Amino acid sequence: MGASQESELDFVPRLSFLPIEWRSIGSAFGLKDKSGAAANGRATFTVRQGVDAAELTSTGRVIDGQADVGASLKLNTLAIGVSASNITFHSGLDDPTAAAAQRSSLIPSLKLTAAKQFKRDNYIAVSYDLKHQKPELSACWTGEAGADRATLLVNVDPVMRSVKLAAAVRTPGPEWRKVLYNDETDLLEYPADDGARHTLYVQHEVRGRDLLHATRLGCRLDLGRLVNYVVDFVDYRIEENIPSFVWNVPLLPQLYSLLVPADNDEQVRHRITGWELDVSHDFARSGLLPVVAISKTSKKLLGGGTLTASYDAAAREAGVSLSRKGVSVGARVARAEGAAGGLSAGWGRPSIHVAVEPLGLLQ
Amino acid sequence: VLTNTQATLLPTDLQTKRTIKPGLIYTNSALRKFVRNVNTRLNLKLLNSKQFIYSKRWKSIFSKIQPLQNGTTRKSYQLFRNVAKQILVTPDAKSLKLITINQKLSLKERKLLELRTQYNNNTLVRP
Amino acid sequence: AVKAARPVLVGFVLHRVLKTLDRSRQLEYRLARMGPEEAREAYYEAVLGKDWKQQLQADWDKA
Repeated sequence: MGASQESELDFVPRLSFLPIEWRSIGSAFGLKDKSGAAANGRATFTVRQGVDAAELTSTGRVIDGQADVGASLKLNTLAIGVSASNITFHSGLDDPTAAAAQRSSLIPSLKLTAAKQFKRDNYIAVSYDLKHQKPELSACWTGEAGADRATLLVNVDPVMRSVKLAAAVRTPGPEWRKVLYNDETDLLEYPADDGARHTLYVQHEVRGRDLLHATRLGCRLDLGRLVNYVVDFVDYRIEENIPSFVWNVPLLPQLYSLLVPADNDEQVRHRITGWELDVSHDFARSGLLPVVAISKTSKKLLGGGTLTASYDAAAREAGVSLSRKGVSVGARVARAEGAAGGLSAGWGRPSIHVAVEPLGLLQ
Repeated sequence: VLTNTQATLLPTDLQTKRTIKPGLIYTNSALRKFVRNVNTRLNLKLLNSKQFIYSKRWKSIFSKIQPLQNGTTRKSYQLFRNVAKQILVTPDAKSLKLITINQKLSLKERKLLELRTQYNNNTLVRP
Repeated sequence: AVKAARPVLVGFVLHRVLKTLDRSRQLEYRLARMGPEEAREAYYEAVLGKDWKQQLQADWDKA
């Protein structure tokens, strides 16, 4: 119950990896009615205490606000859409980092897009940005096959010769439950569904003659399914192969009883739910260092609130985030580069960011 | 002449362009030949185009009993496991614990059992 | 092991996307997503051709 009208192209809660115009097209074709107009938005706010890049002294506070706005309307089958993306609002004084981010930001742009639903859940679009006046073509194919669901998105621009692909699969993944046979009623018994799933996504961007210019990949795993699968494999294929003398050391069979318990009727050994693990990594960024987050989607805390603890090794940053329905209060802390030799790598710079969708605030 | 119970079994709007001799044997022969012809056409068209069941009771029984809580049942399990791995387990089977709870069903029997489960849960000339 | 395991993972995700997307558009899920009567014609459109009424009439006349 409580199924919201989410984007049919977006998969991941609390994470966005699509262009805003395609999210507006997917939200416009997600209407229950056969005609109507839709609107969508994103915003993010960064607050911190400003640290100067030269003398490492605190100068003030830097607040930045970035915005994405999309609007579309739908005819009998087509959609027309106008979007305003990547508008940056900057507050702060005497900061070279703010100016360097302003030079290297996503530019505030306005876009027209004329989208045709050429097949059911198969869409094609031609968009054309107005401020930079550049045209590009795009295609999207989404599909549902019982348990799993896939989405592929292609964006081709002949001006910069940029080819972008996005791809995602939500699938239950590996299964450990058995199809039982009832000896009394002469019928099979299939395992019931859980609703939890593993998400795999890839982004692949080519800019110019660099045929592998950028590639990012991400994997999101339910922890309970993985732990129960591992415990089932150990109990059914490994336990009979352990040599006998292993059990004669003290406390080891009891420890194996705590870690691997007995099997039951619903065929789960450990009742773990709501915990989830995110591993995301990009290849164009140097060093090949992962971004690892653990998340709890607790129902009792503010109505399905997600508490997230994250680490990135490239920026040496840790994060504590509270999220609910597109609202995200994330306090991240940065381990600075320590002094030249001996016990000087401490934690400074708390920074609070707020992500919001104001049209998702009405739910 | 064919009865009402037969008339709702075959797909409708079939026209009969010929007079058949009266009697039940001729009607049943014509329907039987019709079923044969439709199945032949379906299989020709299909050829011109381009799962381990386990037992609930035995799994519950073998999960209910525990070895390893003391050395006595552990040693009984070790002795049985040695002899059973020597003579009872066939090479294509992957585990002794897996085949002691496997319901050893043939391919056609498990296909028919899937079909009957699908019937109890919820073509052309099958009825 | 970067140059060996990187395109393996990339091609694994892309192949899983392609073989989920292709496996979501065949007979049974489409027939699951329509109502029963038009399912009864669409079954015949798949397994018997376009003019399935004429083919059943030829089988009946041969009988």
